Amino acid sequence: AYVQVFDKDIASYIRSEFSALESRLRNRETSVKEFVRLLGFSALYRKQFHDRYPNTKVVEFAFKHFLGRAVKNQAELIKYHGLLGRKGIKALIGALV
Amino acid sequence: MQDAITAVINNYDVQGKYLDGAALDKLKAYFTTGAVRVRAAAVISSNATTIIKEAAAKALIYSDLTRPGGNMYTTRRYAACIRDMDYFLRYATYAMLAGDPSILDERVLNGLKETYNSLGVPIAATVGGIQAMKEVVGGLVGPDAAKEASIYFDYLSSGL
Amino acid sequence: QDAITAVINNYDVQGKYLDGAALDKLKAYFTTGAVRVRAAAVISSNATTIIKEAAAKALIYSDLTRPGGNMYTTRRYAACIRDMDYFLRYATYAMLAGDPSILDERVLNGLKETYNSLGVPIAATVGGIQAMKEVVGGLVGPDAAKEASIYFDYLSSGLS
Amino acid sequence: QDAITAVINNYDVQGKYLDGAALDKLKAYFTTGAVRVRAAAVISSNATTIIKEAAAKALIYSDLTRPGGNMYTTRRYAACIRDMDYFLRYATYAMLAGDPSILDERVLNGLKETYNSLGVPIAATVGGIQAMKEVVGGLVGPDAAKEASIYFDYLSSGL
Amino acid sequence: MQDAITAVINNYDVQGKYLDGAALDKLKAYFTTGAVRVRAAAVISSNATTIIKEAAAKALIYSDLTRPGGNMYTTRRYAACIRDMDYFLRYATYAMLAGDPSILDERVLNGLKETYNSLGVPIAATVGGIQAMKEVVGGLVGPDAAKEASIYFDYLSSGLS
Amino acid sequence: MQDAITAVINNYDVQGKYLDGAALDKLKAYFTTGAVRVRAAAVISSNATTIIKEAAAKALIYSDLTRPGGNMYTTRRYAACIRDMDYFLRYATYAMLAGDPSILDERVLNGLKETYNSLGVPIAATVGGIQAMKEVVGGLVGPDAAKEASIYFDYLSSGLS
Amino acid sequence: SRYFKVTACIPSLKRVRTGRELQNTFFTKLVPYENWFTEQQRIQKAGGKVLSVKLFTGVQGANT
Amino acid sequence: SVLTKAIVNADAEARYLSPGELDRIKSFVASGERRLRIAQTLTEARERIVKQAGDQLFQKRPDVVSPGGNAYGEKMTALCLRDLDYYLRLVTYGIVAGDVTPIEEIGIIGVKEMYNSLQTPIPAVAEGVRAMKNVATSLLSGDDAAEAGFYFDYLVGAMQ
Amino acid sequence: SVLTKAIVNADAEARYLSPGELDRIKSFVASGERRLRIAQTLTEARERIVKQAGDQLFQKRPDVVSPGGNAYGEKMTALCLRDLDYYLRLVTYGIVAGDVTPIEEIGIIGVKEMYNSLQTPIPAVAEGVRAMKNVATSLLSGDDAAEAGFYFDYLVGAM
Amino acid sequence: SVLTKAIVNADAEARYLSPGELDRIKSFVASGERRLRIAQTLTEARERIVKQAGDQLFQKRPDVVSPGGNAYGEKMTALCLRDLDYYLRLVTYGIVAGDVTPIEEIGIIGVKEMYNSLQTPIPAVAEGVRAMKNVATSLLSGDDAAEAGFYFDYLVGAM
Amino acid sequence: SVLTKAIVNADAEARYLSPGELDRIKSFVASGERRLRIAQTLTEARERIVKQAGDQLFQKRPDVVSPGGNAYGEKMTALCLRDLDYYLRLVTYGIVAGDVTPIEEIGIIGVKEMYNSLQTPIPAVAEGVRAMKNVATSLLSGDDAAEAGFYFDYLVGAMQ
Ligand SMILES: *[C@H](C)[C@H]1/C(=C/c2[nH]c(/C=C3N=C(/C=C4\NC(=O)C(CC)=C4C)C(C)=C\3CCC(=O)O)c(CCC(=O)O)c2C)NC(=O)[C@@H]1C
Ligand SMILES: *[C@H](C)[C@H]1/C(=C/c2[nH]c(/C=C3N=C(/C=C4\NC(=O)C(CC)=C4C)C(C)=C\3CCC(=O)O)c(CCC(=O)O)c2C)NC(=O)[C@@H]1C
Ligand SMILES: *[C@H](C)[C@H]1/C(=C/c2[nH]c(/C=C3N=C(/C=C4\NC(=O)C(CC)=C4C)C(C)=C\3CCC(=O)O)c(CCC(=O)O)c2C)NC(=O)[C@@H]1C
Ligand SMILES: *[C@H](C)[C@H]1/C(=C/c2[nH]c(/C=C3N=C(/C=C4\NC(=O)C(CC)=C4C)C(C)=C\3CCC(=O)O)c(CCC(=O)O)c2C)NC(=O)[C@@H]1C
Ligand SMILES: *[C@H](C)[C@H]1/C(=C/c2[nH]c(/C=C3N=C(/C=C4\NC(=O)C(CC)=C4C)C(C)=C\3CCC(=O)O)c(CCC(=O)O)c2C)NC(=O)[C@@H]1C
Ligand SMILES: *[C@H](C)[C@H]1/C(=C/c2[nH]c(/C=C3N=C(/C=C4\NC(=O)C(CC)=C4C)C(C)=C\3CCC(=O)O)c(CCC(=O)O)c2C)NC(=O)[C@@H]1C
Ligand SMILES: *[C@H](C)[C@H]1/C(=C/c2[nH]c(/C=C3N=C(/C=C4\NC(=O)C(CC)=C4C)C(C)=C\3CCC(=O)O)c(CCC(=O)O)c2C)NC(=O)[C@@H]1C
Ligand SMILES: *[C@H](C)[C@H]1/C(=C/c2[nH]c(/C=C3N=C(/C=C4\NC(=O)C(CC)=C4C)C(C)=C\3CCC(=O)O)c(CCC(=O)O)c2C)NC(=O)[C@@H]1C
Ligand SMILES: *[C@H](C)[C@H]1/C(=C/c2[nH]c(/C=C3N=C(/C=C4\NC(=O)C(CC)=C4C)C(C)=C\3CCC(=O)O)c(CCC(=O)O)c2C)NC(=O)[C@@H]1C
Ligand SMILES: *[C@H](C)[C@H]1/C(=C/c2[nH]c(/C=C3N=C(/C=C4\NC(=O)C(CC)=C4C)C(C)=C\3CCC(=O)O)c(CCC(=O)O)c2C)NC(=O)[C@@H]1C
Repeated sequence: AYVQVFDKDIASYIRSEFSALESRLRNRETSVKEFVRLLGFSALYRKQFHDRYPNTKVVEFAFKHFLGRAVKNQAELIKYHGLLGRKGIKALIGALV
Repeated sequence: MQDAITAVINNYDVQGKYLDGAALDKLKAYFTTGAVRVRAAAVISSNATTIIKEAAAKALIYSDLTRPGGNMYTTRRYAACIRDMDYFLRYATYAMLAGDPSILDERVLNGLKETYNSLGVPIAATVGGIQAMKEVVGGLVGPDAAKEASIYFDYLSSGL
Repeated sequence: QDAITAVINNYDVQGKYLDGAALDKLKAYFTTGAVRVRAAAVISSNATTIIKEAAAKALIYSDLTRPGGNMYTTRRYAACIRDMDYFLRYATYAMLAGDPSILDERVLNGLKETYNSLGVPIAATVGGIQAMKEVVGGLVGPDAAKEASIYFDYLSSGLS
Repeated sequence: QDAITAVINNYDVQGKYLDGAALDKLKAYFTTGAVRVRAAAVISSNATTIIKEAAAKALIYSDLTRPGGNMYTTRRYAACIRDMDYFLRYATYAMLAGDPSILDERVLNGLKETYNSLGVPIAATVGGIQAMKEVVGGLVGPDAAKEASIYFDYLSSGL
Repeated sequence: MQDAITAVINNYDVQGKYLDGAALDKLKAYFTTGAVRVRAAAVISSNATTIIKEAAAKALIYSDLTRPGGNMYTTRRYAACIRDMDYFLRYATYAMLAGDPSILDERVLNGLKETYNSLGVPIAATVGGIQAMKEVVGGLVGPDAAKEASIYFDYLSSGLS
Repeated sequence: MQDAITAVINNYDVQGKYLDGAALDKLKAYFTTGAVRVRAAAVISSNATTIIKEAAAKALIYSDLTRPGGNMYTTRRYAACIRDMDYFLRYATYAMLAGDPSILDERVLNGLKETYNSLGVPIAATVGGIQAMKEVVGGLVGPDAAKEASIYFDYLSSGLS
Repeated sequence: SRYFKVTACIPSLKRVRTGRELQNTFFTKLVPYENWFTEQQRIQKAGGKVLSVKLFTGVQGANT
Repeated sequence: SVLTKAIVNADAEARYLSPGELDRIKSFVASGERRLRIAQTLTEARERIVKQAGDQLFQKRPDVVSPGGNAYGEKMTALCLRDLDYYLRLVTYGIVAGDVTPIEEIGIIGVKEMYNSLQTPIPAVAEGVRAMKNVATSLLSGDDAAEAGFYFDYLVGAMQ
Repeated sequence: SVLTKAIVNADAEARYLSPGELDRIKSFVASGERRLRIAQTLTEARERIVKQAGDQLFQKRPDVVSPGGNAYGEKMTALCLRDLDYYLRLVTYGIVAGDVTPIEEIGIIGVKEMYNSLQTPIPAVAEGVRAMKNVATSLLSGDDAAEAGFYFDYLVGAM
Repeated sequence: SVLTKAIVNADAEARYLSPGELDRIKSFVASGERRLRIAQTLTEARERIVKQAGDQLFQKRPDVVSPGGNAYGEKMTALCLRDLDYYLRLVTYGIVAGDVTPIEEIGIIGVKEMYNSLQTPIPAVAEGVRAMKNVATSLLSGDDAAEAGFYFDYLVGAM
Repeated sequence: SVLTKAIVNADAEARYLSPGELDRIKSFVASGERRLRIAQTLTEARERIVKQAGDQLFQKRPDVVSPGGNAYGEKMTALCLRDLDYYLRLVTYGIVAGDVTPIEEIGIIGVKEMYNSLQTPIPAVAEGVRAMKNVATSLLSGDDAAEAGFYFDYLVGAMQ
């Protein structure tokens, strides 16, 4: 999961920022989907994708990380890029999942 | 979560009442305590690792728990227990700044008893550890801060 | 699912081939169909107003909207009108389908439990649904109204 | 887990170093091991047939398969035979391991609750497991059968 | 990726040829080397942290790089550089077990030059570090293993160059 | 190209406005700076060869670049690099006289990055060389002139990077 | 922030699965309040039935 | 049925039914009466269709009703005919629904797996369905036959 | 409140409060006493602020209090004034909290949806809040007014 | 810096800066001049602070400067002092910024990994920073010291 | 043990055990008796191995047994030796299991965290394990030593 959501390189640096999240998963009180949501709603995600990229490139990365694909068509680019404006990154991530 | 200031606001909002002097006095009380709390929080953050170490030494280690067949036996279990200790400390610090116990309920306290019972973690020993942390914290923070710090530690203990 | 499919499913569990009696029920549905389509279009066009009128009849100018009421605060108000919209949309779907099942699968499932945890008042919600029914009845006209009413009543009974 | 690990774990909770008595239990397992491997190979090769025979004994020609029955419709029929395969594969794993724990960890845990929500009949499923056991017993041969039977019975008791 | 066994198979498959004695000989060669490689891999895994430490000491640290204005200055950059070193080591170990350089090309070598150029990481220094790791690794693995280990390290170095 | 005087004129021309006092003051500001700039330019022209030599000594030479396998290795490459350095110096001098950065954009800056990437010339090293030239130039020109000279050198550096 | 604890069962109607997939069929999960609405709908659309909903964290009818 | 499909698309979009979607529903309800007649015809002729198709299948495939073959023996032959009857019932359900979905859920999902456990040959089953189609086509009028053919073809495609 | 916001950010990061965050808390506690007085002033003048703002709004927008307009009629005009009163109460809460979060939960989320169902024009509501700000500013001292202005501006921005 | 942090939070929310956020910015700009002086003081006393702290650290931890220990030897001792100097420079940067972010990027991310490769003990490094704090506090005025303390504490917490 | 490993791989693939996998299990069960003897040897020599290794470690690291150091004092020195004994017991368990998994669960997961709370230096612990390996190797026959070495090396790698 760390490698999917962050990239490989950033995932290496992770020591235990998410240790509390891991425990809830280990406990089987959260699902894997929920765990992926919360990795997305994280300062680390935001710092590594959102903050140094224009909003279009942000939608790319989100598609890559949460669905494994690029953006299929201009209508899809509109819908998601739209929602990223006028709401958080936390909204985008939440919509995909 | 909720804090002291927001708690007052919310009580007034359900009544629909504008803020009144009595309410203001409660807010004013918090504001005086605030400066002390900030100092205490900084102390705790800096000494957090040691606080946990000392508390473990007081209760957890050199005990049946650490000995084979004990709950905290094996490295994995030992590490888990000290991780939990850290959680309690961090949340108590948050609560102390906030001036409200609610955050403890919302994050730490909810479902913990049930989790521990399924795991077979001993609640009384955990409570003992929390009380030990409180004592260590009390020293570092100093007396005025200690009273404030103690209530949140006691709240955690009672919940568990 | 649908009236047509409901008949089919009942026969399938029996293992019976479709029979004239079954066919007659299907035939009955086919005649009603045209009326239903007209009603659905009316409801879709007037949906915003229907909700407005129903809210005016029951929800607003009430304790609920007043401070300390369930629908007090913008967030809660918005939630309640969103729920009203869903009831209307699903009832329209049910009317076209000729079957109450979709209401059970979509609206009715998990609603009661959600509402109880939230502390949303069921009777008030039911009141709102009944109000929508009355408004809808007018717009759709009498023949359509009878058909529309049953689905609204079904929703109300489920919530209660 | 496994017989070998079970012995180890029992010693670890005691904190005791491995002793001859412990070693003897491990030795006992090692002798049984060769038989178990042969049994497992037999089961794997005949798995499809085992399921077929067991189904014939209990599941098919029954109300379940008839319309209105749980195993009616192709989808449900396929699900039931998939479940049967699971039980067989896990029992084979358990037999090699010499420990019932794997059954508890994977198969047995949450199955009752799942079945109740689904409306699958537990008693019929248990019947199917027992049928598989009987078929398996024949193929594996007597010495292997005793070992095989305990795991099948364990599954049945859990369900 | 591919390994030596699969590489032979794939070459034959494109030809459509059944496996022949010459092909068999290559496979046989691999099988003898295999046992040595497994031992070498275990050695490297256990001593990985030290290998990196020693190599850094030989080339990277006590240098302009670590000094302010150098590429490896700041904790974040220092940590990145040692992470990259670990990657090279892990992949070389994979390649050594496999007996094929292809994995290095598919994962490590592809796009590395471009990444480094954008980052402004100095390639020659990185190559120096890889060579240093090779020397340390050579000692630990022992001579027979060292020859095998060296080729993969050299392959990485040549790619980056 | 454009200069300061023409830049003011052009801004007014698009507006269609006759020249106004505010505009005149900007022009007046340039005229005072002008005399200093002319002196600086003459200094740079006379010392150009040395400036390049010193800057190369500071950054380019005695380095991996000059060593075999480096970009500036071989006489041909070495000569190319010093030719590029001369270009930057000449254009910066032109810009300083003009009082406008535009000429740098029109001649030097446009397409340089792409050219360098195809060539494999290292941009950061080139930038380093430009910065070195700036420092040498600053000394020769003297402080008042140096501030003016520095901005154009920095402009080149920013463009390349 | 309010959290919802939800237990829901979803049947695999489209295809029989060789993998055990016990977790997918029957799941208890913690949902953020905002997410739950959408999640509830998605379970309904799948044809899964939500047996139980509870508010794990927060207070019902709290203005803040 | 078609109506269910339309509703489902709307629900996914969370929107009221589009006019175009509504029009398709209208067309379907008009078509339904014709569809019912086609289904009725096949139901009446069901017994003969199965019998004729069975004979054709057995002629086409002597092997299935041979000592080696699955179909061989009275019990087995009955089961083979029962299967043919099941598929015919499903086809009738499909015609009234106007969609293959009813057919698909009951008969086409996991069919391969079920028959493989039984060891029944899938191609022979397909031939039987083809045979049934030919018999059914003869009794039906040409336009009716074309409609029925589509559903029959789907079954044959599914069991391949 | 300021403190709630800081804690929440820390919890997300799973870290103790940063020095910078702590400093902001310190500043807030010092400011609080002044803030309380500002809030008290507005509460006392509440009745007049609402009345004056209402009149200004109706002058600015004749349409709202016209037969077509939503505000028209005694019942409706009262409701419009009640809304203005609500927003003022929220602003006072905000000043003491030092953050818009308390304001935001009660008043700014779903506001668009609520008013659209009512059919009340959102821009007119914003004008009313602007009007209230001007009245409030006059009674407040300049520095106090600036603090109050921020909260008023937020409301106007939100709608 | 404070301002960077505020902007970043706003951009994530895709909103203009909140009044509360704006207020914090205002407070920071007022504080800045005082902050600059505090930083200047520490810079001037830097050489002595490092020297005194080093001595204290070595007294507190004899082991680090012992043949086994990492710090032992002139070269190594110099490097240990250089590290202390680095951390002091970072703290000064932090005070002017009003936030730990500048400190954090240069010094606190990957610090564990770097020191683990070096084999330097992290707790000893923390003690050195604590020692530096005490020296720095003495030279600073009480209020100034408190501000400086927060940044020093952060560093100690980070390692 | 090994067999668990094989089963786990099969379960992931959702397949019955491969013949090759089965063969490896057969080889392991044959090897086990030899492995038991190797383990027995180390158990008998355990007391001396620990003692010798301890002395070597203390010579290698004077600091650990120094007033600053964690090991310093009789109580602490005993605990350090107890830890060495624990690791030796784990190694014996590993040899009989044929896998590091038993070792890993009890000793290598969370080890870093546990020692960091204790403040014990991890590298020194590793040296102690290395020391134990050397002593153990001498008592063991060469082939036996190689087998034992692998487990010892793993521990050293883990604590690193
Ligand atoms: C230490 C004082 C005692 C102790 C602790 C211990 N805890 C676990 C396991 C868990 N503890 C929690 C608790 C939390 N998870 C969270 O997210 C939070 C809030 C921030 C808390 C407090 C949970 C959920 C688990 C399960 C998974 C996990 O590893 O966290 C164990 C492990 C028990 C086991 O059988 O594995 C232990 C040992 N037990 C003691 O011995 C002390 C008395
Ligand atoms: C005045 C500036 C504008 C105006 C106001 C207006 N409001 C209503 C009706 C309602 N307004 C509210 C508002 C709130 N309820 C809340 O909980 C909050 C958050 C604290 C607010 C602000 C509500 C709930 C209602 C519904 C009625 C009720 O309260 O029971 C009306 C009447 C419209 C109607 O048909 O009811 C009016 C006129 N109208 C304008 O055009 C002015 C610009
Ligand atoms: C309005 C007539 C009454 C009312 C409604 C009300 N509901 C909520 C919150 C929720 N209501 C639902 C319900 C549904 N979710 C679904 O998926 C469906 C089927 C389409 C329904 C009907 C849910 C899940 C929520 C929680 C989150 C959300 O917004 O969806 C509230 C808010 C309560 C709170 O404490 O936040 C309210 C007010 N309550 C009334 O006052 C009316 C009588
Ligand atoms: C002193 C408190 C403790 C100590 C220090 C120590 N450090 C080194 C070597 C290095 N330290 C660094 C650290 C940094 N580089 C940076 O960019 C930053 C952030 C600005 C830091 C903190 C580096 C890179 C090195 C490597 C050498 C180099 O700079 O090139 C040593 C030497 C040991 C070694 O193996 O090199 C020492 C002793 N260690 C202690 O024991 C003291 C308690
Ligand atoms: C170390 C010898 C040199 C060094 C390294 C260094 N690397 C980075 C940053 C990155 N390095 C990589 C490389 C890889 N990612 C991969 O997937 C692979 C193949 C498996 C490699 C080799 C990547 C992609 C990054 C960028 C993202 C990240 O940091 O994780 C840095 C940081 C540079 C920066 O500007 O941030 C450094 C310092 N530094 C030297 O100078 C040494 C010579
Ligand atoms: C010796 C006969 C004369 C002499 C030599 C001299 N050379 C340098 C410095 C350099 N000379 C070179 C030459 C080459 N680099 C290449 O790529 C090639 C072809 C392969 C050649 C021939 C270079 C690049 C340098 C620069 C040094 C560097 O590597 O950075 C010096 C030193 C002067 C200085 O300031 O560097 C000297 C003395 N000097 C004489 O007068 C002799 C007649
Ligand atoms: C010196 C600081 C660096 C360096 C330079 C270098 N450049 C080349 C080759 C070319 N340089 C240019 C550049 C320009 N032409 C222009 O029009 C402008 C804008 C005014 C510039 C700056 C061109 C076009 C060439 C190619 C044709 C030519 O040589 O005339 C080389 C040679 C590359 C090769 O592989 O042959 C070099 C070495 N390289 C360094 O090492 C320094 C960082
Ligand atoms: C067959 C002997 C009886 C039967 C079986 C039956 N099962 C299902 C559906 C499911 N069964 C399971 C069970 C498991 N999943 C696992 O991971 C394991 C352990 C490895 C087991 C045993 C599950 C989860 C399902 C859900 C569907 C899925 O594909 O996962 C059905 C279908 C019922 C339905 O309507 O969905 C059936 C019929 N029932 C009988 O009648 C036989 C007696
Ligand atoms: C006839 C074309 C071929 C044939 C048929 C055959 N079938 C069986 C046994 C069964 N067939 C079914 C099929 C279904 N059950 C369902 O619920 C559905 C979907 C509606 C179907 C299609 C089943 C489940 C059985 C089991 C018995 C039962 O259901 O009671 C046999 C007997 C073989 C056996 O071992 O039972 C036979 C012969 N065989 C051929 O070769 C013909 C080509
Ligand atoms: C000796 C090589 C080094 C050393 C040892 C040391 N250990 C402790 C304290 C403890 N050690 C453990 C470890 C374990 N618990 C387990 O379950 C396992 C795996 C089976 C191990 C290895 C524990 C639990 C403790 C806590 C105390 C207790 O016994 O309950 C100390 C004492 C320090 C303290 O603060 O307690 C020491 C000194 N330290 C060194 O310096 C040597 C290099």
